[PDB]
Amino acid sequence: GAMAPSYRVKRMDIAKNDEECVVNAANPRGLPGDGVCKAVYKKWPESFKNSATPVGTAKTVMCGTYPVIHAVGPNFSNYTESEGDRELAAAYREVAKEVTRLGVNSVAIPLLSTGVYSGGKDRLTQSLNHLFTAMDSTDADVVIYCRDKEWEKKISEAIQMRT
Ligand SMILES: [Cl-]
Ligand SMILES: [Cl-]
Ligand SMILES: [Cl-]
Repeated sequence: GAMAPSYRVKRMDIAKNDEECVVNAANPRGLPGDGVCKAVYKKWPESFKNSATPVGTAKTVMCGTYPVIHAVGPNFSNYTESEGDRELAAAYREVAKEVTRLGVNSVAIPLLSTGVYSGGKDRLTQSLNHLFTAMDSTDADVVIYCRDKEWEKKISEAIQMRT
């Protein structure tokens, strides 16, 4: 475990993370995809061997000894708000199980279902609150990765609000 488990946020490419493992914002088919998923495919292509997994699940594949946790959030274009919210919560619960199983002291994580799976909505708060619900009982240092300067400010504020 980390000595004083923390949340932090950085605005940069998660493929350049300084943590002991990464969470990919994966598609269910283990395809290279776009956005975070394509950055992850470029950096750790070996981790896409048998990475396909259903919505609401996470599947870990090792790139060398570096764990890539493929977490499949719902595409809100296809899911109802209600069913999508349930699957987005479930994906983060499976990430916390994997992070625990791996014994890592730190994890790099993106906000699931906030990009091309958002169904054109702002889901910062929805996705971040499900991340916290899952990860709060883990003792890994969590580093959240984002690309937008105003998202960076809002995530940092939400972390600081809990102290
Ligand atoms: Cl960058
Ligand atoms: Cl997304
Ligand atoms: Cl972002």
